Amino acid sequence: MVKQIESKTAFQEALDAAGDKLVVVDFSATWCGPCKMIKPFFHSLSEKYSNVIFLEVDVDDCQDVASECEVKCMPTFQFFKKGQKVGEFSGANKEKLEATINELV
Amino acid sequence: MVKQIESKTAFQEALDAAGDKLVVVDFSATWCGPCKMIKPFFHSLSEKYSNVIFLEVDVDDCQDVASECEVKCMPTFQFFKKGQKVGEFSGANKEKLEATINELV
Repeated sequence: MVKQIESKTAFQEALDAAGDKLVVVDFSATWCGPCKMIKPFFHSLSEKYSNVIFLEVDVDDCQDVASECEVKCMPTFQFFKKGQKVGEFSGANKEKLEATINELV
Repeated sequence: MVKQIESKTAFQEALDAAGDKLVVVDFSATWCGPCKMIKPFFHSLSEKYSNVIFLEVDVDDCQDVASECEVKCMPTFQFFKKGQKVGEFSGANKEKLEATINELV
């Protein structure tokens, strides 16, 4: 379902264990009200799509991974296929989230 | 110079002590590399303009004030005149920062 990332090691290895699957990462934070509003739809998507991997990084716990991926706005969704970043956008837009997933799967 | 805000009380009272002056607030965070890149220009502006008040809120310490002002991206600058928010933008753009200050002074 949604995998909670708590280190750079786990981020790196999960992208390595994903194989050829799409990985969608949600960069969220506690003070972000839109990030709270979209957490249930984010979790529903992981159950709807079994062949996509869904990760969550709270920028406050993983400030290193947050600076590396150059997160600007809350929430940000970055999309990875074989360790290459293939997409990214900011904002809690549910249609575009699922729309981009269906584009990169 | 740049006043460090560490509570909702200090945010509220500084906007109250500003009187009729412009207050520019910098919503920053530790993991934000652009927020680091623009901190010296932010501090230079407080010395250049003695008749404007310059505040800094780190969103990680003041998560309440951060949710209330509905901060989305790092950094955000919100502009206040007599407690009314008169402007806001996101991004570490130095010309627009100073350009908006000269517009609302």
